Amino acid sequence: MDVFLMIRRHKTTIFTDAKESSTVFELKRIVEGILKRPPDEQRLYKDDQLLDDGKTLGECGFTSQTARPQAPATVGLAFRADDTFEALCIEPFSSPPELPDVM
Amino acid sequence: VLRSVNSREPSQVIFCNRSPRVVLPVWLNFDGEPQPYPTLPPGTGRRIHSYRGHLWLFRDAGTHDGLLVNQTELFVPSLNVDGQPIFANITLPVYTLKERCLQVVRSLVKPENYRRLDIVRSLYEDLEDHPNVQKDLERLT
Amino acid sequence: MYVKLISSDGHEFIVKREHALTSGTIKAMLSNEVNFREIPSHVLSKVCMYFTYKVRYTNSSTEIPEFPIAPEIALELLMAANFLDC
Ligand SMILES: CC(C)N1CCN(Cc2ccccc2F)CC1
Repeated sequence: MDVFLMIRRHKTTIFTDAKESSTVFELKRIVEGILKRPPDEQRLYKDDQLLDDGKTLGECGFTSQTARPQAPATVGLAFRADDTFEALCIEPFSSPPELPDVM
Repeated sequence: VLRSVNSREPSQVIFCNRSPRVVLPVWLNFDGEPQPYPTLPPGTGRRIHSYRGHLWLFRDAGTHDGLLVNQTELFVPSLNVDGQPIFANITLPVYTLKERCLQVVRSLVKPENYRRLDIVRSLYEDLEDHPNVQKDLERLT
Repeated sequence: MYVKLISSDGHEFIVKREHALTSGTIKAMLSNEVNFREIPSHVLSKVCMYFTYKVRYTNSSTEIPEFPIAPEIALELLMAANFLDC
């Protein structure tokens, strides 16, 4: 089963998919292939919750119900500085203008 | 040109609406004139008595957006093999993102306010070019 | 293989090249990063979801879910989709 994710750190967002049975660590390898930071320098989050490398994405709450192509689930990403992990910061997207009256 | 053939050979059909839209089945009669049939609520089915070589297409009943039936544009009842009814599985197509946006905007703005929206003039005209079966029938033609 | 689409407000969206090629406009801009001076990130993020959605559900016989669009972003998404030819 494919789950569809936005991996997010700061002003970066990775759209990618993965198997529900794949592990948090295997997702870090995906991140490493893209952003060139090794798994030991990454922390992955769902909400405020740090994720265990050995857990599968399904056990971390990423399912066909919650991680859909048109509505992907968000994985927070935090990088390690110099043996110190940064705090998880995800910059929000911009806000739309207020709805026109005619809508 | 796009018309039902008057075969008079009955063909049992199931319309299943696997879409969130209210579906308007449309039979192309023997002159090619589209004839609306009773609408199917979302997710519902309906047994229909039709005929071999008859021509059907399906639209959202409220907006006339096109729908797919068995992943193509037109549904033609064929021979019932072992007397089993033929299924007409009605689904959303993958709309272009532009058309999907036009759908949402049209569904939120009554057409008398399209010009009161701050968009390029060409979008104003696109909003007004509502989907309609006659236009689609000339396209397929 | 991925590409980077950057929104008007500087958000960086990293999506599979094949997904980005849904947009003929993006295909020409790539022929790799692309900067969209006029597409803010709350629009460009939906465009990226659309690419995922389109690639997943094009040519699929499963029931296709509706692509959802909040009214608040409908207009900008319309203009972005119009520009992107997708
Ligand atoms: C000449 C006569 C026998 N026609 C009249 C038109 N009607 C077509 C039709 C009716 C009901 C459901 C599906 C159909 F396709 C029934 C067949």
